[PDB]
Amino acid sequence: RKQELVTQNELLKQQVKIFEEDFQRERSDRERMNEEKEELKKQVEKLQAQVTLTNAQLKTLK
Amino acid sequence: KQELVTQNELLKQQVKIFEEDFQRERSDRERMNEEKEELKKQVEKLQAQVTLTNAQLKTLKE
Amino acid sequence: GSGMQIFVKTLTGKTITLEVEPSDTIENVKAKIQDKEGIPPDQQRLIFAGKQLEDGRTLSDYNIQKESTLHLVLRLRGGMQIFVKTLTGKTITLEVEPSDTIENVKAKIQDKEGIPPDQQRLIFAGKQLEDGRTLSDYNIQKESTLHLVLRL
Repeated sequence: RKQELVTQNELLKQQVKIFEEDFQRERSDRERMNEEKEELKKQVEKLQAQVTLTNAQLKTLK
Repeated sequence: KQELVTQNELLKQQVKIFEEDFQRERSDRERMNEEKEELKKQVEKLQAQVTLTNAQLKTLKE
Repeated sequence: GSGMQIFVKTLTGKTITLEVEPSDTIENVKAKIQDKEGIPPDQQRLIFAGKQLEDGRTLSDYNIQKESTLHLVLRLRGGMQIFVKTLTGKTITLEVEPSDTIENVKAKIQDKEGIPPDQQRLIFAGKQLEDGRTLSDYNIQKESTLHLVLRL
């Protein structure tokens, strides 16, 4: 059990690499989703300013 | 070998930890999505609302 | 015939053989694996003689001869993931690819959540998803959201 332990080693080094790759891809996905959510917040403001802009335009009818 | 046994469970230890850190960001996206859906609803009511108040600005101006 | 047998073993010791050719590209051999043990090519890297193999390369390119053992490492994820919200309030996360039938989706919701596909109904954009069509068919791509409703 030593060429075994070596052959198992070499492949086990290869796995740690893969799971790093996939962890960092998952990270970059969440960060992308985070900025996606951050710009839907932007839209909410865009569409809130518009309404009270419209609401202040029509309210002045006294 | 003894070096290899210590070497290999260290690598298995990394594999496991990276697998867990994968789920970290994975379930993090799951919360991010529900956060984005909660906001996609929130955009649409305003999207209609701006037209609601625009259709009662032009008519209201006459 | 230029055919030849080949072994490709997992990291756990679950070993599998395939009938392949020197002609075959590496992506082809990955496609062949998916066919026997449903394992998408975006979830597998192949190693021979301590070298990662490029998808679009032959066995001749890497000089793999008759009955050469090759090493298969599994990935934690693939290219494409989609979300599924239930009515009780939870989102699960699925590892998918565009060419999966709606059947294949419910199959791995049964694996994740334990609800038989017989009782699962899936909705995207207000439409009831028919079993034999793909994700491509409904224009379902990455990070999209489906809704899960049980009936019958």
